[PDB]
Amino acid sequence: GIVEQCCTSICSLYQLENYCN
Amino acid sequence: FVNQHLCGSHLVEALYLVCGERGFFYTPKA
Repeated sequence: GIVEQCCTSICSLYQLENYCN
Repeated sequence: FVNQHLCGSHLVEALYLVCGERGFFYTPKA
């Protein structure tokens, strides 16, 4: 999930937007 | 500012800025 993708590795806008409602 | 390691309150704050009035969900174990 988001921690593995953005914390443990480097995140992207593409991925952050996956978590907006 | 979103292309780096974002953990804890730093991640939550990025989601707040990016998602704006849509809001978001933060699920650190899913």
